[PDB]
Amino acid sequence: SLILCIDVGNSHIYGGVFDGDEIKLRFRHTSKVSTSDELGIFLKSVLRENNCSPETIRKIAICSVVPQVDYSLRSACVKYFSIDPFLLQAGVKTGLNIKYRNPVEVGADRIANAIAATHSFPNQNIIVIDFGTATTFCAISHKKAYLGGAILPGLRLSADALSKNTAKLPSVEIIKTESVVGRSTIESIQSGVYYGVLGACKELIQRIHHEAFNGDQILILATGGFASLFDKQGLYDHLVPDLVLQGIRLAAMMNT
Amino acid sequence: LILCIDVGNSHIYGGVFDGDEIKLRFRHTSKVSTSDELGIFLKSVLRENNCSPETIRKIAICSVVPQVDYSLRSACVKYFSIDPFLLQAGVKTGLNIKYRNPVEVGADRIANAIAATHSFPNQNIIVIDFGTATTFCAISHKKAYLGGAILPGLRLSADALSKNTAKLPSVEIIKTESVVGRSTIESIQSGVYYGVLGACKELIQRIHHEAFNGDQILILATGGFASLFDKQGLYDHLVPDLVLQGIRLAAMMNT
Amino acid sequence: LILCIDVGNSHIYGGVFDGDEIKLRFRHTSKVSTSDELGIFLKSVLRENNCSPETIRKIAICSVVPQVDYSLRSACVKYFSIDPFLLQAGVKTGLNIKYRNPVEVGADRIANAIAATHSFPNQNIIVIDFGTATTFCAISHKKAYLGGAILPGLRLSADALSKNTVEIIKTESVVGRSTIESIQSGVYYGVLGACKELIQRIHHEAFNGDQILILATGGFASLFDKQGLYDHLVPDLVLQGIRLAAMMNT
Amino acid sequence: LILCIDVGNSHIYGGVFDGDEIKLRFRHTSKVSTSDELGIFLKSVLRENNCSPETIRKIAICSVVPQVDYSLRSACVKYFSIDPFLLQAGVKTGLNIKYRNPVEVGADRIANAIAATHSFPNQNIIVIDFGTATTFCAISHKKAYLGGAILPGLRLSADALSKNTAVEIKTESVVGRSTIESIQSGVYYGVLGACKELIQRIHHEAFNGDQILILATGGFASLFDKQGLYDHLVPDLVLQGIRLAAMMNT
Amino acid sequence: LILCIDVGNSHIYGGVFDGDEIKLRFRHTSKVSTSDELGIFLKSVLRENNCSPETIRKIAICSVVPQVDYSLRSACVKYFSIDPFLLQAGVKTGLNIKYRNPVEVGADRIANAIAATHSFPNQNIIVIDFGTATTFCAISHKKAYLGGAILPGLRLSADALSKNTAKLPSVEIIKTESVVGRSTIESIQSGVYYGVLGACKELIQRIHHEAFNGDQILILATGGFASLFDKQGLYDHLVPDLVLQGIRLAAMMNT
Amino acid sequence: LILCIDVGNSHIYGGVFDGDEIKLRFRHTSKVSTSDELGIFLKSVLRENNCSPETIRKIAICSVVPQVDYSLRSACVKYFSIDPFLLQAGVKTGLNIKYRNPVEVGADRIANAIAATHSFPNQNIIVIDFGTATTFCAISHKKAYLGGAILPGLRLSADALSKNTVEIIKTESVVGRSTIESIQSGVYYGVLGACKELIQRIHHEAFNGDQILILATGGFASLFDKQGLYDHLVPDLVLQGIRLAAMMNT
Repeated sequence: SLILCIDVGNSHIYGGVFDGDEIKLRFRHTSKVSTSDELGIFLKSVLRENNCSPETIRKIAICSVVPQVDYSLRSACVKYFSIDPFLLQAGVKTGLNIKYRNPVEVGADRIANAIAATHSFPNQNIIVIDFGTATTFCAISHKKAYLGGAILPGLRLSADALSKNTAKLPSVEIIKTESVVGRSTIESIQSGVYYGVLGACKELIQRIHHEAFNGDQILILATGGFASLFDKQGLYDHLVPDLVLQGIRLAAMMNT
Repeated sequence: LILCIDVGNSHIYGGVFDGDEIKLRFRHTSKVSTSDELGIFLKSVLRENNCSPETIRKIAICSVVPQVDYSLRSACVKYFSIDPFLLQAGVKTGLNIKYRNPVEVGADRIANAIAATHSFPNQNIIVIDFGTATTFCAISHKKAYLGGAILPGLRLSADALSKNTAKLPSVEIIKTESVVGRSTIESIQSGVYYGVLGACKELIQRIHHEAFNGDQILILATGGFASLFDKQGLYDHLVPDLVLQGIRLAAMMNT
Repeated sequence: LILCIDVGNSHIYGGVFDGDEIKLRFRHTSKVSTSDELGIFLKSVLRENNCSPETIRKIAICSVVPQVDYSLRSACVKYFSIDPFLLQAGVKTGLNIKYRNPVEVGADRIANAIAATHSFPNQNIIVIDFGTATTFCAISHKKAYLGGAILPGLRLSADALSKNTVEIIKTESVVGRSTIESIQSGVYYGVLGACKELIQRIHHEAFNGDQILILATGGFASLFDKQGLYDHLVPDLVLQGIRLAAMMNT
Repeated sequence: LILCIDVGNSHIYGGVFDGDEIKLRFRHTSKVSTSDELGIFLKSVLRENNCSPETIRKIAICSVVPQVDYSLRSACVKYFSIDPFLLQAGVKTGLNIKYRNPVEVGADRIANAIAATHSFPNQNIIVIDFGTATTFCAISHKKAYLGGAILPGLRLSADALSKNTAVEIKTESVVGRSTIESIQSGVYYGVLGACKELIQRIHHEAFNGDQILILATGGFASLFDKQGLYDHLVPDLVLQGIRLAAMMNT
Repeated sequence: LILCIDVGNSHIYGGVFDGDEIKLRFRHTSKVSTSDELGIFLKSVLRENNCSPETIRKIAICSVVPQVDYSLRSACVKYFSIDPFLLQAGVKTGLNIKYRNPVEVGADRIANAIAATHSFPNQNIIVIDFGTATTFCAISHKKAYLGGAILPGLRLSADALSKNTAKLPSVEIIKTESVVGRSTIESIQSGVYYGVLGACKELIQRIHHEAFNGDQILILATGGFASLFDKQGLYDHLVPDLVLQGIRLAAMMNT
Repeated sequence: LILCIDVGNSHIYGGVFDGDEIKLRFRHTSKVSTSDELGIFLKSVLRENNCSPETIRKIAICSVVPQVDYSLRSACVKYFSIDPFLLQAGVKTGLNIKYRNPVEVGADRIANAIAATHSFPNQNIIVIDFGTATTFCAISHKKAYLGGAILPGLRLSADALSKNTVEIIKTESVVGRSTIESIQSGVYYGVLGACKELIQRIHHEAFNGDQILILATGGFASLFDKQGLYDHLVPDLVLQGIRLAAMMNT
C-alpha cells in the first residue's frame, strides 16, 4: 500500500513514494529518450539504494506533459513492477469543471495542482503559481471550476534565452538581488529577471483577482523549483512544493 | 545626408537623415554575411526608395553583433567609398558611464542615452527598449549612465515556451484583453503581455527609489514592441527611432 | 498584369499573369526576410527578366507559412503601393469544405481545388501535389473538398534517411546493388505504389467507384508520367487558383 | 546461455537464448555511452529479469553504428570477461553477397538473411524490416543475397512531415477531415501500397514469377498483420541470425 | 571576360578575369539559394562594381558543395544565357589522379593542381590551402596527383575548442611570439599558432621523404590564413588566387 | 579508501585508491544529470567491480565543467554521506601559479601539475594531456606553473572537419589516397608535429636550454609511443593529483 507518483515534465521526471499521506522518498531523472528497460532499471535501483525495497510498491500513478516518454514508462511499469499504471489523462475523474475551449489542452500537471489545491484548501477561490520550467498562473473557483490562466517562461528560461539569442551576453545563476541598477551586464540580467518576474506575479495576481473573481478574496498557492526565492515578499500565502505529486495520488484515489 | 546603421541581434536597422528629419528607414536580417551581399542590399534599398546611393556622403555604424562588423564596414568602403563612423569604446560620447567596465555597455545602450540626454537635457531619464531584449536603463540629469536591467523580450519569451516546452505552439504578440486564457494560445499571450506590463511597473518604480530616491523623472520608451503599452500610462514619451537618432549625434560629436 | 505568390515550406513560388497566361516565373527560398529584403528581390526579379515592376497592377498571395505573412504583405505596400489579395480565412472560395475545422485546410490546398474544378468543370477530381509533402485531395463534381491524405514528399523522405542513419531519379531496378541504388529504388517504387494505394482507396471512400480525373502538379510530378498514374500534368495549378480566388473577390 | 546484441540506429536490441529458445529480450537507446555505463546496464538488465549475469557464457554482437561498438565490446571484457563475436565483414555467413561492394550491406541485413535461410531453407525470400527504415531484401533459394530497397520508416515519415512544416503510429479512414487525420491516412495507406508495389516488383525482377516467401521483422510489423502483406511474422529475426553467425565462426 | 566561380563550404567565391588578370572579385554566403536568388546577385554584384553583366562571355564553375550546384547552373542559362563549364568527372585536367577513388577528390584541389603545375611546370609540388580546412597535396613533376592530407583550419581549430567546451572562449587568430601563454586567450593562441606551424612542418617533410623520396620540391600556399606563416620560411610562394587561376585554365583546356 | 573524480568535457573519469594504488577506474559521459542519476551510477559501478560503496569514506572532485558540479556534490552527501573535497580556487596545491589570473587555470591542469612534481620532485616538467584539448604545461623544478599552450584534441580536430564540410588511427603514411586516409594522415602527423614544435619551443622559452622531463597523459596519448616524443606515459596522472591535493588539505 505504498503508492508511487511520477510527473514527466520538460526539465525533469519527478517521482515520490507516499506511505499513505507522507512522502518517505523523492527522486529525479532527466526527461530524455529512454527505453522501458532503462527506465525500469532506474526505478528499481533508485528505490532500493534509498532504504526502500521495490517489491513493496503496490500502485503506480503517472502524470505527463511529454508524450514521447509515455509508452516507455507505461511499459516499464508492466514489466518491472507488474502494475498497469494510472494515467492522468482525459477524461478520468478529476472533480473539476474545465472552462477551456478544449479541456484536453490543459496539461495533466496543472490539473494535478488544481486537484490538490482544492483538496488541501477546499472552499476558497485559488490562484496557483508554478515557478517551474515555465511560470504558470491558474485561476480556480471555490466551486472547483478550473477557469484558465497565463503562461510565462521560467527564471531559467528567462536567463538562458538571453544568452542563447544574443552575442556577447553570458548565462547566469539565479539568486536574490538587492539592487535593481546593475553596474555589470551580469547584474543587469540578475536584477532584470528577478524583479521582472516579481512584478509579473504582482500584476498577474491583481489582473486575475479582479477579472476571474470580481474582487472576492483569494488564496494564493506557490509551487515549483524557483518558488522559494519569493517568500520574502508580496506574494503568496502557501508554499506547497509537493502540490503536483499530492494531486497525482489524489487523482489515483478518485479512480480506484 | 547621413546613413545611420544599428546592428541588433535579430535586425539590422538602418535609416537616412536629411539634416534632422528622417527621409527613409529600412530593415535587414543580422545574418547575410558578405560585404558584396550587404553592399548590393544597401545600394538597392536606397535606389528603390527614390534616393540615389551616390547622394550618401556620410555613414555611421552602431553595432552589438561583432560577427557582422567586419564585412559591414567592408561593404561601406567598396560600394560607397566611405569609412564609416564606428560607435566604439574610446570615441567621444558626452557622458560618464558608471559601470565597473565601461566596455561591457553595448553600443545601442550608449546611443539611446546620447539621444535621450540630448532631446531632454536636464532631466533624469529611464529609457525602456522593447526589442530582442527588453532593457531598462537609468541615466541621471548630469549625463551619467548608471547602468540598469535586462529582460528577455516579448519575442524571445514566446519562442522559449515553444522550443523548451513540448506540446506548446508559437504565438503571435498582440495587446491581450483577457488575462484569464481559455486556450494555450491565450494563456501565453496574457503571460507575455501582463507579465512584462508589471515587469515594467516594478522596474520603473524600483529604479526611481534607488538611483533617484523620489526625484522627478521622465520615462522614454523605444523598440518594436513599445507601441503595445501606449494605453497604460507606463511611459511619458514614445521615441520609435531613438537608436538611429543617437548614432547621428555621436557621429556629430566625433566628426 | 497580376503577380501571384505562393508561400511554401521550402520555396516561395511566384508567377506573373499576362491575363490568362504566365509570362515569367520565379522561385525564392522560404526563410527569414524583412519587407525591404522581400521587396528588393520582388522588384529586381521582374526587372532583370524584362518586366518593369510598375506594369504590375495586382498582387495576390496564398500562404501556408504565417511567419512570412506580415513582411510579404508589407513589402507590396511599400514597394508597389498595392495591398495584396490574401487567400485566408473567410474569403470567397466557391466550394464546400468537409473538414472538422475548415481553417485547418492549407491555402495551397484551397487554391489547387479552385483551379482544377475551373478547367475541368463537371468532374470528380483527385489532385496530387508532388511538392514538400505528397498530398492527395478528393474534390467531387459538386465543388466539394471532401478531404484526403498527406504523405511525406520525395525530397523529405530521401533526406530523413540520410539524417538519422541522394538524387531522385527514375529507377528501373528494385534490386539495388549499392546502398545509393536501394534508397533510390525505395522512394520511387514506394511512392508509385503509395499513389496506387491512395488513388484507388479514395476512389471508393469518396466517390463510391465513380468516373474521376487525376491531376498532378509540383516538381516531382514529372517522374511518374510513364506509368499511367495520373491523367494531366498541370505544373502551374496553384498559381492559376490564386489568380482565380482574386477574381472571385475582385 | 548466449547474449546476442543488435546495435541499430535508434536502439540497442538485446536477447538471451537458452540454446534455440529466447527467455529474455531487452532494449537500450543507441547514444554515446561508455563501457562502464553499458556494463552496469547490461549486468542490471539481466539480474533484475532473473537471469544472473554469471550464467552468460558467450556474447555475440552485430552492429551498424560504429561509434557504439568500441565501448560495448569493452563492456564485455570488463564486466563479463568475454571478448564478443563480431559480425563483421569477412566472417562466415554462408551467403553469396551479390552487392557491388559487399561491405556496404549492413550486419543487420546479413543477420536477417542468415536467419531467414536457416528457418526457411530452399526458398526465395523477401524479408521486410519495419525499423528505423523499412527495408526490403531479396534472397534467392541458392542462398544468394541479391540486394533490394530501403524506404524510410513509418516513424521517420510521421516525423519528417511535422519537422519540416511550420503523430502517433491502424487507420480505417482514407479520406481525412483533419490535419492529424490526413497525416495518418497518408502514412498508413502510403506504406501499405509501398510494400505492395515493392513486393511484386522484387517478385518479378529478382525471382521472375517463382514461389516466394515473405518474412516480416521490426517494431512496426504488427500494424500489417491484417492486410495479407507477408507470410511470416518473426520479430526476433535479427537475433537468431547473430546466434547463427556466431555458431558458424566458433 | 571570363567569370570563374568556386563553391566552397564557407563561401561562393567569384572573380572576373580580363583575359589573364582579375578585374574584380566577390563573395556570396554558401547557402541553399534558388535559381533566381543567385541570378539576381550575380547580375547585381557585377553592375554595381562598374562591370556590365552583358560583357561576360563565358562562365566556369568549381564545386565541392553539390546542393548549391543545380541552381547556380540554372542561374547562368536563365539570367546570363550561358551554359557554364563545370569542373568535375570526365573533363580534361591534364593530371593523373592516384586516388583509389578519383571521384572522391574535390574539384578545388584539382583546380589548384592545374594552376600550380602551370605556373611551375617541371617541379614536384606540395600545395597547402589555409582555408576552412588546411589541406596538403603531393603533386609530382609528371603532374601525378598522388594525394595528401587534411587538417582542421585555423578557424576550425579555434571554434572547436570553444563550442565543444564549457568555460572556454572563442579566440582571435594572431601571430603570437610566445608558446607559454599566461591567460586562456593566450594559451589557445600559442597552441593554435605554434601547433599548426609544427603540423605544417611535419606534413611538409613527411611527404618530401615519402612521395618525392628526397628530391627537389616547391611549396606553394593559398588561402586566407596563408600570410600568418609568411615570416617562418614555410612555403616558397603565396598565391592568393590559385583556385580561380586553375578554374580558368581548365575552362581554356576544354573550350 | 578514497574516490577521485575527474570531470571532463566529454567524460567523467573516476578512480578508487586503496592507499597508493588504484583498485578500479571507471567512466561516465559528461551529460545533463541529476544527483539521483549519478548517485545510482556511482553506487552501481563500484559494486559490480567488487567494491562496496559503504567501504568508501572519502571523495575528492576535480572539475572543469561547473554544470556537473552541484548535482555531483548532492550525490555525494546523499548516497554516500561524504561531503567531497573540491579542488577549487583557494585550496593548498604547493605550487607557484605564474598565471596573470591563477583562477583561470583549469582544476584539471592543477591536478596534472601536482602529480608530476610529486613523482618527479627536482625536475623541469612538460606535461602533455592528450584529451578533449591537447594541452601543454611548463612546470619549473621549483614547482612554478609557468603557463602553456592549448590545442584542440584528436577527436575534436577530426570531428570539426566532418561537421563543417573518421576513427582515430596511427597512420603509417602521409600520402592519403582516400578522403578517410587524408583526415587520418593529417590529424596523426599534425599532432605529432604540433607536439614536436610545442615541446621544442617551450624548452627554449620556459627553461631555455636546460634538462626537461616530458610526461604524457590522456586517452589519445597511447598512439605516440614510437616517435620518441615523451619520456613517461602516466595514464592516471590526473587521478593521482586529485588524491594528492586532498592529502595536502582537509
